Formats: sequence, C-alpha cells, structure tokens
Amino acid sequence: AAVKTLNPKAEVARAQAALAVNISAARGLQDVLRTNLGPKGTMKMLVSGAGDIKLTKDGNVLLHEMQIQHPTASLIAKVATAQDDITGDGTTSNVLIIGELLKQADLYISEGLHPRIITEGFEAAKEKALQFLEEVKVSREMDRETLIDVARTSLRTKVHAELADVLTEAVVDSILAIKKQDEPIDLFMIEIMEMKHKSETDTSLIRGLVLDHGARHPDMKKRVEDAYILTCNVSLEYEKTEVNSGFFYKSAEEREKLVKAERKFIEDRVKKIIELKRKVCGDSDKGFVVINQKGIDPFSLDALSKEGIVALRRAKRR
Amino acid sequence: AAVKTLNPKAEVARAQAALAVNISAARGLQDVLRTNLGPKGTMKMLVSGAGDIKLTKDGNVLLHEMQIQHPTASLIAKVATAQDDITGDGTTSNVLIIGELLKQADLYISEGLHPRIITEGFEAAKEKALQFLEEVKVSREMDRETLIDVARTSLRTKVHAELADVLTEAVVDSILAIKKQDEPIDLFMIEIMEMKHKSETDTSLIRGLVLDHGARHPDMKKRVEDAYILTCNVSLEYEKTEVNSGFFYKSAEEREKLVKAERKFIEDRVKKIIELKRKVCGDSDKGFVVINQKGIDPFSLDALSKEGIVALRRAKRRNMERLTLACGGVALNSFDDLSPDCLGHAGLVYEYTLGEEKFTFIEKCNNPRSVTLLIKGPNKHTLTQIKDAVRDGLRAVKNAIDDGCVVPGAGAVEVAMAEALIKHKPSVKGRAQLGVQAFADALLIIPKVLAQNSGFDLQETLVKIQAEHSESGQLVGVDLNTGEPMVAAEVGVWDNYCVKKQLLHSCTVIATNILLVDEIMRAGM
Amino acid sequence: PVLVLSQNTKRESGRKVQSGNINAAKTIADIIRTCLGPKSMMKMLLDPMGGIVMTNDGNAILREIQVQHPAAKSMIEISRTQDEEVGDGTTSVIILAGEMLSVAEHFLEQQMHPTVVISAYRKALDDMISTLKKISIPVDISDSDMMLNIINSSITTKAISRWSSLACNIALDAVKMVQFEENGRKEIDIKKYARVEKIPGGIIEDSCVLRGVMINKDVTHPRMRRYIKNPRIVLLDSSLEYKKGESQTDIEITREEDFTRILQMEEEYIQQLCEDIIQLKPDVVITEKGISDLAQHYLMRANITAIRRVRKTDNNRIARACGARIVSRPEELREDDVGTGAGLLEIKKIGDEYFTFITDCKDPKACTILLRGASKEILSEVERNLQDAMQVCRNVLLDPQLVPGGGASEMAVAHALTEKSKAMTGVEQWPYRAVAQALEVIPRTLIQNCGASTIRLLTSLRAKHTQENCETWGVNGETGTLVDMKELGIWEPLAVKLQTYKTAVETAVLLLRIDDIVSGHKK
Amino acid sequence: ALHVPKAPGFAQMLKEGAKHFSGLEEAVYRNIQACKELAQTTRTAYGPNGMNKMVINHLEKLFVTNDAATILRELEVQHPAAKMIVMASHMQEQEVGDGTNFVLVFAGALLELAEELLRIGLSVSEVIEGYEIACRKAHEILPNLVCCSAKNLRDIDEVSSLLRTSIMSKQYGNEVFLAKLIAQACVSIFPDSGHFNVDNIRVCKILGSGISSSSVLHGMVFKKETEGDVTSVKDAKIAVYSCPFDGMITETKGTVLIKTAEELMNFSKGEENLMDAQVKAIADTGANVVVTGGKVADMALHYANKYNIMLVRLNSKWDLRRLCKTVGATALPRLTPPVLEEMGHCDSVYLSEVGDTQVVVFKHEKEDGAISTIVLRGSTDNLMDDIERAVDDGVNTFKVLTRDKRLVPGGGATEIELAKQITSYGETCPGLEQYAIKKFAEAFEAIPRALAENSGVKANEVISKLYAVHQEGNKNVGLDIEAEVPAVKDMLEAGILDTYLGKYWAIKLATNAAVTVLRVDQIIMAKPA
Ligand SMILES: Nc1ncnc2c1ncn2[C@@H]1O[C@H](COP(=O)(O)OP(=O)(O)O)[C@@H](O)[C@H]1O
Ligand SMILES: Nc1ncnc2c1ncn2[C@@H]1O[C@H](COP(=O)(O)OP(=O)(O)O)[C@@H](O)[C@H]1O
Ligand SMILES: Nc1ncnc2c1ncn2[C@@H]1O[C@H](COP(=O)(O)OP(=O)(O)O)[C@@H](O)[C@H]1O
Ligand SMILES: Nc1ncnc2c1ncn2[C@@H]1O[C@H](COP(=O)(O)OP(=O)(O)O)[C@@H](O)[C@H]1O
Ligand SMILES: [Mg+2]
Ligand SMILES: [Mg+2]
Ligand SMILES: [Mg+2]
Ligand SMILES: [Mg+2]
Repeated sequence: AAVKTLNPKAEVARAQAALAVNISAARGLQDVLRTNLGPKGTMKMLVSGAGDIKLTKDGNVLLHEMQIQHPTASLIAKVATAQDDITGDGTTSNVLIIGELLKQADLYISEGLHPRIITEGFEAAKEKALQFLEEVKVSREMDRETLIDVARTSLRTKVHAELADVLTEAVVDSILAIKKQDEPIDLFMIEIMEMKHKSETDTSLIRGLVLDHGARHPDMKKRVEDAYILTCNVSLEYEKTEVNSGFFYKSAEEREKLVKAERKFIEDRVKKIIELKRKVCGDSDKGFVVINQKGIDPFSLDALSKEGIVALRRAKRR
Repeated sequence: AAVKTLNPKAEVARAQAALAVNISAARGLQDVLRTNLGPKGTMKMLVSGAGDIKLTKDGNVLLHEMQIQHPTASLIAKVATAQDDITGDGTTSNVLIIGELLKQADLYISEGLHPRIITEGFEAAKEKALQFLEEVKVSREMDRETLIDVARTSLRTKVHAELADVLTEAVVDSILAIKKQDEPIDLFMIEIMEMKHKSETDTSLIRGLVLDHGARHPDMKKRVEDAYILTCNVSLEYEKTEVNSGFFYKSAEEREKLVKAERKFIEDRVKKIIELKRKVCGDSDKGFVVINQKGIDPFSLDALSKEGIVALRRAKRRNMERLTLACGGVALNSFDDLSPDCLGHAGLVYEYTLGEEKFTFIEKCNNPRSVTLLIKGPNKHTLTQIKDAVRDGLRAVKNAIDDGCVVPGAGAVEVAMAEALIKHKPSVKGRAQLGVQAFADALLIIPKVLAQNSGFDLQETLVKIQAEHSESGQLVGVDLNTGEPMVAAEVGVWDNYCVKKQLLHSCTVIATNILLVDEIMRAGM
Repeated sequence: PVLVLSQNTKRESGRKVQSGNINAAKTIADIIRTCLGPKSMMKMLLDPMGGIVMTNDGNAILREIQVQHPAAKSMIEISRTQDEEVGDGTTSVIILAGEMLSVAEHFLEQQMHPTVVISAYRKALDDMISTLKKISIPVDISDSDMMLNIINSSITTKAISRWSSLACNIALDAVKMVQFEENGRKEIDIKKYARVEKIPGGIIEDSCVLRGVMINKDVTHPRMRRYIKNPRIVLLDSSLEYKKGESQTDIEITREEDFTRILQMEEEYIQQLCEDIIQLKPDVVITEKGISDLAQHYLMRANITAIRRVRKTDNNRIARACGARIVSRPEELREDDVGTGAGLLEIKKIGDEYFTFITDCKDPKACTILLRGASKEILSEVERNLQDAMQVCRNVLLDPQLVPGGGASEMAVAHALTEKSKAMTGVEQWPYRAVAQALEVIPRTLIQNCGASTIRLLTSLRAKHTQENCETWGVNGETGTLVDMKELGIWEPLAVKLQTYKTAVETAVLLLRIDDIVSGHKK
Repeated sequence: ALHVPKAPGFAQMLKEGAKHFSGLEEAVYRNIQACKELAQTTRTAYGPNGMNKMVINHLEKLFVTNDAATILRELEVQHPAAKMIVMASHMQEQEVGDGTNFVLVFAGALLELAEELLRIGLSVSEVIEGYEIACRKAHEILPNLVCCSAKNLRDIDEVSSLLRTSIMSKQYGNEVFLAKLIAQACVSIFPDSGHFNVDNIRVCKILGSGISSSSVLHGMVFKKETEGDVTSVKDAKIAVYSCPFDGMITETKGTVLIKTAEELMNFSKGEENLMDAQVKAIADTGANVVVTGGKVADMALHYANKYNIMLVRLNSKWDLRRLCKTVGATALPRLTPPVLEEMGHCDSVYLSEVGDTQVVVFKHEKEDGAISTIVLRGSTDNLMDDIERAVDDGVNTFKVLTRDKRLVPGGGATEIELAKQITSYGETCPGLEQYAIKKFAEAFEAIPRALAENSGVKANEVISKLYAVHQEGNKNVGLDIEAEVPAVKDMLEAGILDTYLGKYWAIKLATNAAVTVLRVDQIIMAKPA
C-alpha cells in the first residue's frame, strides 16, 4: 500500500482490517475477564517468568499480568489503569463494557452503518445515562452500616466470604478512624503491613502503628507500657564534615583525644534526648521510644539503652 | 490437553475455539465473495504461480483459485463444488448464505444459547422455506422468451451486458437445438470450441460441428459443398500383428514383395471407403469427408486424396456421437459391410487456419441434434471467462427446462421467505424461534449484498423492499439501478428453482454441522 | 562403552508404568467421552492427506488420531475391534475400559495385586453376561416396525437422526435384500453386496436403496442403447480383445498373403467370440476387462449394449442382483449363466457423469445405496452412520435378543453385581463391586452430554434400580430425566452390549497384567 | 486443511511462550495431579519406618533425610499448585516445626478425593464448602481427642518421653539417647518464665565417633583456637568487646603528623605504652579471658600474653551475642575495662580437641543457663545434619509444649477417630455437602495408610482393625509398627503421642492449601525466564 511503498517493512491494518483487529482484541480481553465479574467469579492463577504465583480476581491485576502484546489491549489496559488509579474499582466492568460496546457497534457496522453514526448514538446515550445515574443515585447519611454494606459489596467480589466479613469491619473501622469531618481522606494514613505467619482471618486493624523493624541493641526492652514517643529525623550516627577534613596528631595520646572528640557532636544530641527522657520520666514508670527516620550508630544505641530508651532507626518518611 | 498429552505435536480448537475458528473462516470467505454477487459485482483477477491470468466473477472459480489453507474453507469449497456440479449456479450465494447463517447463529450463541437449539430452529425454518419456495415458484411454459430471460439473468452476472446479450441467444438456441421433447438434455452434445483471433462478441453458435483439427494431406480440398460424412473408428494406418511376427526373405525382390504386401490389410479398408465414395458420388459434384477417431498414415492419406476425399484423423470419442447427431450417419468400428445409409450429410465442410492451428467446420446440417458454441475472443483469459459464463448459462437454461417452474430473482424469494419465516416463528416451540429468526436474517443476505454492490444503503433498501412486499404481497426485489423495489417476474429476472432448493438444503446442512462441531483436531502425526 | 543392552533401550517398571498405562487409557477415554449419546457434538479431524472427517463415531475419531503410548495403542485397537465385530458401541467400549482401569488404579495403589484385580474382573464379566442375558427381550424380526425402532435407537445418536425414517428404511431394505442362503449357510454380507455410492449434490431426502446396483460407467459406443426394459445380461472376466499367448508364440512370415491372413485371423477370432456371446441373445454385456472396437461393432450389430471395464466387486454385485454368473470363456456360456432378473438397465447423466443403473431387479441379492447430499464430508458421515444402522440390523437378524438403552442395562447389571457381591467374603468383593459401579459411567456420561445434574439423576436412578421391576429404567440424553425404556424405545442389541462389556473387561485385564515397559530395540 | 489456527481473541494475543489453562480438565485436574505426584514423592518418608532420600540439589550438595520440608526445599518444584502445597508445608514448619509431611499427605488426599467428587458431579464450590465445614468440625473434635498433657516441663524423664515420639519418626533406631540429650538441653535453657527460645539450643557437629558419643554442654562451643599463649582458665572472668583488640582510631582519616625528631622517636613507644595501659586496666579488673568480635593487634596480643589473659576471636556477631547471653556479659564497643556488672563468668573456659577439630569451650558446671550446646558426634557430615534436623524437631516439639501442653495419640489414632467422627457428621448433614464432608473424613485415613504401607504391612487390614477398635470405643488405639503382621495397640499406654497444636495447624494449613488449589480455575503462566 501507500505506507508500504515508502517503508517496506511496515505493518498496516485498513478500515475493515483496523476495525476487525481492534474489535477482535477487545472481545478477546472481554472473554478472558468475563469470569472475574462478581462474587461467584473464578480466581485466576498467574505465574511470572520467575515462577512467582499470583491469585487474583481483580481485572486490573489480571490485565497487567496476562501475557499480551496487542495495541488495542494496551489501550484498554491503560483506560483500566486510570479507572483503578482514580476509583479503585470498576476495571473488570470497564473492560466488559468496552468489549460489549465494540461488539454491539460491529453488529450495525457489518451491515454497512458508519462508525461516526454509531458514535453519535453513543454520545446521546452517554448523556441520557449520566442523567439517569444522577437520578437513581441514593444520597444517604454515611453510617457505619452503609459503609459496611459498601465494603462488603467490594470485598465479597475480591475474596472469600468469611475473609470478606473480616476485611469489611477492618477496612470500615480504619477509614472511620483516620477520617476527619469534611476533610478529604488521606489513605496514606492507613499503613498496610503484611505478616506471613498465621491464618488469613487473623488480619486485623491495629489502632496505632506497626513498623517493619525493631531495636538493634539487645539490652533494649522488648515491651514498654506507658511510652513517650519521640518522632525524629535527626542523624544519631557518625557524620563526616562536608568539607574534607582529616585528623592530624603527633602522639597516640592525641589520637585518643581526637577519637573521643570526633563523636562529641552526636553525643550532644544523644544527651539532649537523654535529658528530655529524664525530665519526662523521673523513674522507670513510663517509657521512652525514639523512632528515627535516620541512622543510629552502635555508640548512640548503647548510650540510649543505658538510659532505658528503645531506639528504632531508619523509619519511613510516611 | 487430552489429545496433546498423547500426541504432543497436535493442534486442537476446543468448544469456544472451534466455533470461533469455523465462523471466522466462514465470514472471511463471505467477505471475499460478497463482491461477486450480481451483475454489478466486480471481476477479480487471479494469477497462478506460473503467471497465468484468470478474470472471474464466479464464486466456485474464485474459491478454488484463492490461496487458502483453512479446514472450514475446504468444507465450504466442497459444498460449493457440489452446487456447481449439480446446478451450475448458486456458488456465490451458497457461500454468502453459509456465512450469514453462521454469523446470525453466533449472534445468539455468544449470549449463551446452545448451537443444538439454533440448529433445531434451522430445521424448522428449512421446512417452512422449502414449502414457501414450492408455493412461489412460477410454473411456466418454457418458451424461447422465458429461456432468454433466464439465460440473461445468469450471463449478465457473469459477463458484460453486450457480450451477455450475445451469449444469451447463443446458449438458448444451442439448447433449444440439441433438446428432444421429454428427453433429458445431454449437454455433452453441445461442443465448446475456443478460437483466439477475433472480438469476444464474435462468439457464435455453429449449427453443426467444429473440429480442432483438419486434413493432414495438402492436396486435400479445403472446402466441400455437398458432403457425405463418414464417421469411423477404424485404423487406417499400419497395424502390427498382436503376436510377434517379423518378415523373412532371401532376396531384395522378396523384400519388395513383402513391403507391398504388409499394407494390403489397410489398403483394403481404404478401397472399401473409396468404393463407397465412388458409388455415392459418381462425379465430383458432391463431396466425401472421412472423420476417423483413429489414425491415418500418409499412404492412406494419399490414396484418399487421389480419389478426392477429405480425411481427418484422431477425432474425439465424443465427436463420434456429435457427428452422428449433427450429420446423421452411423459411427463405424469396422468397414465389414458399409452402405450409403452409414453416411451423414453436411451442406458445407471447410477448413479454417489460425496461426499454427487448423479448424474444420461442418455446417448446414438438416436438423442437427448436436451443435457447437465457438468462443471467439482476443485473450486466453477472455476465452476462459466466456467458457465459464456459457457453462453457467447452459446449466441455467437446462434447469429451467427440467424444472418447468422458474423462481423470481433479485432477492425477491429471499425477502418473501424471510417474511414467511417470521410469520411462522410463533408456531415453533421453545428458543428454536431464535434459530428461525437467524435463518430469516440469513436469507436476507442476498438482497442486502445486491444493494451493497449496486451502491446503496443495505438497511434503507431492505426496509423499502420489505415494506413493499408486506403492503402488496407481490414478489419484489432489488432494482440494481435505482435501489427501489421491483417485480422480478415482471422485469424478467429469473432464478432456478433447483438452484434455490439446493441452496436451502446444502447451506442449512453444512451450517448445522459446522455449528455442531465442538472440536477441530489435527492429530494424525 | 560396555553395555549389556543397546543404547536406546529404555526400561520402565512398577507403579509408574501401571499409572502411566491407566492414564494413557483414560486419556483416550476423555478424548471421545462427549461423543456418546443423542446430544453429542461433532468433531472435525484433519487427515494427513489434507482431508477432513466430521463425525461422532468413536472409532473414526480414534482411527484418525495418532499416539505413541502403547496403552493408548491398545485402546485404539479395541475400538477397531468393536467396530469390526459389531459395528456399534465403539465409544461405549472406550469409556467403559477407561472407567474400569480408573477404578483398578485405586486397588493397585492399595497394595492389591493386579492378578487379584483381574480375577475379580473376570468374575464380574461372567456375571455381567448372565445379567444381560436375563434382562434381554426377544424380537420378532418379521416385525418391520420393531426392526425400524431398533435401527432408530442406534442412529438417533448420529447426524442422520434428522432423516431417521429415511435412513432406517434404507438400512432395513439393504440388509433384508443382502440376506442370502446357499447350501445351508445363511450370509448377510453387507460389505460386499450392500454398496454405498456417494454422489455430492442433490438432497439427502432423495437418497435411496436401489432394487439393483449402480456403477459409474457409460456405453462403450454411443450407438448402443441406454435404456432397456428386460435386459438379458452377460458378465465376463475375460477381455473381448485379441491378446497374446502365454508361450513364445513368435510367427515367421515368408509368403505375402500371410501378414494379411494373420490380421484377418485376429478379426475372425473377435468375430467368433462375439458370436459365442450373441448365441445366448443378450441385451447387455458387462466385462471386467477390455472390449475391442471390433467386438463393439459385432455386439452393436447384434443390438447389444456393452460396458467395458468394470471392477470385480461391481461385477459380483451385478451377478447377485440380476441373477447372472460371471464367465471367462464365451465358449463356456450357458443360459443358466445368462442374467435374467433385472427389470431395467438405464444409463443416465447425474450431473456431468454417466451412471449405469441395473435396477428394477426381482429377488436381488445385492444392492446399491445411492447417497446424495451437500458434500463428500457430509456424505462420508452419512455413509458411516448407515454402516452403523446396517450392522445393527444385521446383529439383530442374527441374534434377535434386545436390551434396554439409556444406561438402563448398565444400571441393572451394576445392581445385580452389587447384590451378588454381598455373598462374597474374600478380598475380591471390592474390585468386583468396583467394576459394578464402573458400569454406571454410561448413564453418567449420557447425563453429562445432555447437560443435567449427574449426582441427582444418577442417585435417583440407582435408587429406582433397587426396586423390583425397574431394570428397564434409564435416562434421556435429550431432556435429562429418568424414563422407562419400555416407554422411550431405546433398545440395544444384546450382541452389541455383550461385545462391549467383554471388550472393556478384557482390555482392562490386559493393561493390568502389563508392567515393565521396554522400548528402543529394533526388529 | 492441514492446520488448526489459533482462535480469535486471547489465543492469538497470547505471547509466544506463554501458556493458558482453563476449566476442570486443563487446570483443576492437572493441578490435582501435580499435588498428587508431590504427595507421592514424599509419602514413603512418613513415620518411623519412613525411608530416607538422597537429594542432590543444583549445587551438587547432598541431603540424606526423611524430613518432608527439607526434601521439598531441595527439590526443584516447578508446578505452581505443587509450589502452593509446598508453601503450606513450609508454613507448617515455621509455625510448629513438625508435621510438614502430614500437611503434604493430607492435602494430596483431599485433592484426590476432590477430583473424584468433581467427576461424580459436585462443583468446586460445593467441594470447598464441605471441606471447610469438615475442617471446622475436625477442629471442634480434636480438643476432645486430647488424651494426656505434659504436667511438667522442668523434669528430664517426662520431657524425654514427650520428645521421643517427634524424634522417632526421624532417627527411629536411636531415639532414647536423642530424646535424653534434647530433654537435658531444653530443660537447661528453660527459664522460670514460660517463654522458651529455640535459638538458645546450639548444635555443634564434629566429625569423629558416632551418635552415641554426642553430648550436651551447659555453655558454648566454638570451632576456634585461642589467639594467645593461654589456653585454659578455671574461674573465668570474661570480658567481651564488639570492638577489635587494637588501639581505637578515628572514623575520619587520621594522619600522624611528625615535625620533630623527638616526636618521631617517641610515637611508637607511646603507642605501645598506651596498649599496655589499656590491657593492664582490663587485666586489673580481674578479667582472665577477653573475647573480641573484631581483629587482634600484635602488640595487644603481646600484652595479653604478658598479663596472662586468654584471648578469643569470634568473627560472627550472632556468636558474640550468644556468648554474651551464655556468660552474663555485655559487649563493649570500647576497649575500656568492664565494670563488675558488664563482666561475664564461666566455671571454666578452655581449648580442647574433639576429634580432629580444635574447639574453645565456655562451660558452666551448673545444670542451667541461657544457652546450651549439643555436640553431635558422627561418622558422616550427612548423618550429623540429619541428626541436627531431628534435634530441631525435638526442640520445636518442646516449644510447642511450652505453648500448649495438650497431646493427642499418635500412630494414626487421632486420624482414625477424626475420620470416624467426621463420617458420622456427614451422614447426618443433608445436601450435597455430605459427599465432601465424607471425603474430608476419608482423607484422614491416608495417614494410617501411609504408616502401614511403610511399616511393611497391609494398610486395608490395619485400617479395618483401627475402625473396629474405635467403634468398640478405644480412641487411643493406633497401629503397632513393631509387628510384621497388621496390628494395633494403645498409643497412650505405648507413649506414642502428637501435639494438639501440631495437628491443629497441620489440618488447618492442609485444608487451606487444598481449597486454594481448588479455587483456581484459570492459569496463565508466563514464558519461563
Ligand atoms: N452480592 C452480590 N450480588 C449481586 N451482585 C453483586 C454482589 N456483589 C457485587 N455485585 C456486583 O458485581 C459486579 C462486579 O464486581 P467486581 O468484578 O468486583 O467489580 P468490577 O467490575 O468493578 O471489578 C459489580 O457491579 C457489583 O455491583
Ligand atoms: N438484473 C438483475 N437485477 C437484480 N438482481 C439480479 C439481476 N441479475 C441477477 N440478479 C440476482 O443476483 C444474484 C447473484 O447472481 P450470481 O452471483 O451470478 O449468482 P450466484 O450467487 O448463483 O453465483 C442472483 O440471485 C440473481 O437473482
Ligand atoms: N434417546 C436416547 N436417550 C438416552 N440414551 C440413548 C438414546 N439413544 C441412544 N442412547 C444411548 O447412547 C449410547 C450409544 O451412543 P453412541 O454415541 O451411539 O455410542 P456408541 O454407539 O459408540 O456406544 C447407548 O448407551 C444408547 O443406549
Ligand atoms: N512409634 C510409633 N508408632 C506409630 N506411629 C508413630 C510412631 N512414632 C511416630 N509415629 C507417627 O509418625 C507420624 C509423623 O511422622 P513424620 O514422618 O515425622 O511426619 P510429620 O513430618 O508429619 O511429623 C505421626 O502420625 C506419628 O504419630
Ligand atoms: Mg470490585
Ligand atoms: Mg449465477
Ligand atoms: Mg452407536
Ligand atoms: Mg515429625
């Protein structure tokens, strides 16, 4: 054709070819994803090239994990990815409705109707459908019971029913806890930690925090009852000077003095923490936990343990 | 899968996969052949691996010449080949209706309906459609005018309109000449000879015969006026003995005597011919033409030329019968007791040279029950195209004679049968009504494609036609020049009742079997 | 390299070999499991010759597929065996054998010995045979209606089910005409004397069995008649040409007249042969070898129509149909060898080919079934289905005993075996009862292929078969409900079901005895 | 017509080497077949008559064991459903430490019976419903099958009788010796608090003699030598430093800047005098043994030899921490002399030669402490690794008993009682769930069946005997492996007992793995990278 006369190694699908290709790929994706829909849907197993296993009923995960190299499939995967990034639900239904629109339009295009006319009808129907949607939507006081019904309607599609009955209360309580009236909900404020030891119905909501790390000094306590928490982003390990410095001494005694001196800068911050601890906990009744976004060297860890502080290092910026 | 655990190099298409494969291939063939339909269809050019060119609008030729390796395509090619072998027409419509049945059935199978239920509806609709076809068929006295309308309806689809106006009269006259009342028409008795010298509108009907060879002796006449034709199947060349013989002589004189003697056996048959010639033509007023299915050596050719006989050798085993039906003699395998009653008459015999080939015309017979159509044209592909077209037209007229009925064309019968099936649907029990609806919407592919090829809106044209047929009840079809409804029986657009019946039967059957296929499997390895 | 056996000699042994054989067999079973019953679906097989086979027939499928596992080879062979012996049950046998091996896998995993399992299977087979023969019913083979129902109950599971009445009548007529007795030996040879000729085109509803035969032939000379209403027919195995002698008959010519005399002698020989034929005053002459043009001349002078080169099988069918006797020396021709009995010889154009009909025969002991349809593949399937129908008619006419279908026989036999097993006190009671419950696979598969609930229906059916006069109760493969076979009409030939059970049990026995596969060694 | 084309849609859009399986046949049955093959690979190792396997991994390392989880780890399991069953087995190993082969056997049995039920006509959903309800009933039942309890974990004879069963399946021939050793170690390191840590049981594998020469050591053993001249100490005053035994240097680049011949002449003598002062302060605190986690300098070693201090260098930090736990010391990051509290003590610290190997022993004489070592002797490294796995089984059993002291009868007695009771429950449950309940019950029979088959007797007669005795009322009766013919006996009176928690978790995990494998319906493998 025209493009193939200029670029001989060029691939081209024309008006009937192009439409057939696109609609065929859309219906293929639809045929795969039809089974994901609803709580009675089936779980697919997905094995990476390394051998890793994924059990999913989620349309977006299934799309991105299937082994597909089709342009129409890429288009629909991206629209579904946007659906997932903005709403969290609707990917399976998205793919299904796309495939069904394409099929029902091909029904009339194969009999010679123009796709422009089909798309005009699409625009009219979109308008009327959005109107009817706003009309049928139920404006409801969002009580715990309503939110539970919503979260159930989603989790029962994604997992088994008993595990869904657990995750429902977990999710609803978490959101009802991190939400301030008339203030957009920051889902970042719900941490999600995975533990790989017990049953799946042990999944719970900790009304607090769970860090995936602990203290690195053994003499530090493993349990603290009434704890003062110090959230810091201050280095408590050895910091070298920005400008190149270096130490110069003429004797082992001077070397020893410089070794003791090079840590004074961080020792001072350790002492500040320790003095705050002593002033707030005049005894061992209460506890003191330092949580550092940055490091804490062994000398500082020893200094804090000696004073009875539990220090965790390299926490998360969130 | 199961088959792949036993034969690892096995290919398999499962219940969803086999239906998709079959329906996809059927629709692909349908998409290719949609354009062949009707006189406004387009001619495809087909180039062999050697570079040979074929210009065709014929569905069967197009199928067999396309470069396809699909199993469903093979199935449909074979059903179309049967359609062509038995009726001569209906191959394009066959493929189209097959594809449309499969598509309209997939419409309901994709929504979870079972193909068994669709095929039950197919059976109900086939029954009702055959009934309606017998009802609407027009039983007509097959006059030259009706036969001309039929042959026109076929040739106008296969070739250009002026060439069709020529081939129409040619085909109709040929059939009306070799046909004996209440005696099945032997199309073998219409020879088909191609000449590659003149225009395509020079294609004519010779009320006689044209052999693709002539005399091999130069002194033999090139034109004979009042000719006695001797149709023979007797060797006039040297024949060696079955048992090994050999000649033994002691002298050159004995060798010479044996050389003269070894030919006495065939010289005797030459003399028998020559004596018959002298007894029937006491002078050079009349002529004598020997046409031998076997050979004639140069000595015999000289002996016959000297007596004024035009001898052609190695004629065709069919030309034996064609000559005895055109001229009117008796074809002989022996000259034991030959008499003037064994001879035929041709009011003219002459020879025509075309480059390196020679032709012999035998014309002005009294009432020849065998004729020839001389396909003249400037190109091999023109000749091939006209050969295909005249095959179609001959089959069409033959079928119109056999079936004293004739069916209206232009999608009229399909429109009417669709309406009748849709009115019949409620009498069908269960969801086989959907198979009935699919059958009707499939029948509607002929008017749809006719409109599509004339350059009209399928839906608008079909709505107009269906409206006219519901308001009036008259059998109306597509007018390929205006897109309006027209009475095919009034405008002379006729189809073959046999062709429509064969379509219904074979298309329903193959579509049913394809829909009921649930596994395609190549495991012969 | 110091080997004891040649490299490429691989030897497997033990429970891996046993389980491998059982899995290969049950895989062969799963291939065609869905091709059983009235609601089955077609399969499109692709031959190595670019051909296609669209069928429901288990043996057709398994014969078109290729395998390398010897257990699968054995299963394909038993399908062939069933087809050659009874011509029906080719998928019932495969499914039953697969289920028997499946239930034997249990006992083999549980340390039972294969010989113990096999002895139990043989006990169960004898008791199955007993139970079938007790529950069977007789047939009045003179009752054409009963016979047509028997044939319908066999072709309903095939594509021709839409033209059931037509195909049933065709098969019944063909078999009843091929029924032949000579010297106290009854013979229904529906392989040599019931011929199926498939002419694509036309419609299946015009397919018919002819009171005569049909061949694809034309007259040797167009002056010969193509329509004769009381033809006296002569059949020959010899050429009406002048052929050479068996010895070195070389001639030596020195005289002039001798060459011509020799050629005229050849002509006179042909004349004398043709006169030996004309003396019997026939109307038609049919040869398996050539007919010279001079012979054609003489026969036409005698007003005889000749057909030149027919096959030996076609000539044998013409003999049986028109009452003639093939000869090889027209000098040895007799009136008893002439064929009177044909009522019409016609040579008509079907499409663009010339077919010779010798129909309208009286007492024809041979026939030609003329099949017409959409394509060679559709007609191949119709021909296979008609083979099934005719073979069932034959099995009945030989052994007129019938058994009920729809799995009724399987359930009756399973119940009888379970009832007999309660007296069994050894360790074989378990495999014995297991093959009993392994017969249940036929109704199970029927229900599955109909699309109903196997658990519920099979439970209701197993319960029905615990009552007294319920050995006829089975299932519809068309609705998914239990019915009385006395009311439905699906009755199988006792011979067919006996052969099925026997083949299944023996195939299981063979594959159970098998262990220690070896391979590689070259003949 | 000689090629079947890929169907339009997913079959064509699928990548080159990717595979897609869907439906009962291609996915469910193939997964069940894979899990069945796995259970068969590990079935012959179950129980005391269980046989060992010699697995060679991709690194040509050899494992001789009948430990299911070890065999699975060293196998290259590539089928994903089998991988899931192996994940269940490894979760059992993590949670309990014993019962992995139970998990495999039971999961494979549940899946085989599930395939049979799907063939008879049940749906995966109904099978899963019945399996879940039957697992719930089994968990409801097991507490009633509990027969005995430990009643004391500070004793050494009772603890040996309790650990013998877990260390019998592995190492059947010699189990009284091993149960004695592991009981001694466990009760040595068992604190007055109910918390027990399994990492505090150390295992030293030394080539030489045999399993009967193995011993327990209240202390620590390190396959090290001493850095200095002192090799023995009888009243250890151990000082532990995470820092090297060298002069401290700056974390910033240090340079000795000399500007005078006097500074040059005096620098090195000042360095050694500093080292002498440091080590003499350490020695004057009373320390006779110093243990450094870093390197040792030649001058510091010189002065440690001068002041008669035993120097030990432990490269590992886990080893340093465990030594600190052993001796009651504190790892000092500075070379400052330890205070009276930062110091550690041992009734003896000496260098010995066990076999060809040289070892440094920190040995308490008291029959207690925070850490105990089991010195395993043996004629083969593979044998010693198998005995270490058996030790791990015994120690994990001790921990399971510290968590939950309840015990169920072994040798298949609890499994048979479970099968019986769950069958009786399925006979009452109407609806299609009864089939799955009864198959879940029959799956338990796979345990005594595997025990019997490995004992070398007929499992059907063994199982019939067990069913008869449990019908007559004896729930503690199981099979006798010390009988060439099918036999049964009182598991309680014999002392063959399992852990309630072990059975609980094994049943739960096997059921969950089977149910997940069943919940899979479509598989889309990617091209193996
Ligand atoms: N219990 C239920 N009964 C009926 N329909 C349900 C139920 N739960 C969810 N659905 C519907 O099933 C549909 C598909 O669920 P799912 O596949 O998770 O959604 P998505 O298409 O957004 O991925 C949703 O439209 C939802 O309304
Ligand atoms: N002049 C005409 N006007 C309208 N329709 C026509 C005319 N001539 C032929 N047709 C219709 O066009 C259809 C297709 O023609 P053609 O493709 O040659 O037949 P086939 O499908 O048998 O190959 C036929 O059904 C015929 O009735
Ligand atoms: N209408 C019917 N309803 C139920 N079962 C039937 C019916 N017709 C036939 N069968 C049963 O189907 C089986 C035959 O199926 P078929 O596909 O012919 O397999 P085969 O002949 O190879 O055994 C027999 O068991 C027969 O009794
Ligand atoms: N002396 C014994 N007699 C009978 N059964 C025993 C004996 N010792 C252990 N068993 C049984 O062996 C099984 C555990 O064996 P083992 O191979 O360690 O499996 P697992 O990995 O599941 O612990 C248990 O059923 C236990 O009761
Ligand atoms: Mg959702
Ligand atoms: Mg036409
Ligand atoms: Mg059959
Ligand atoms: Mg164990």
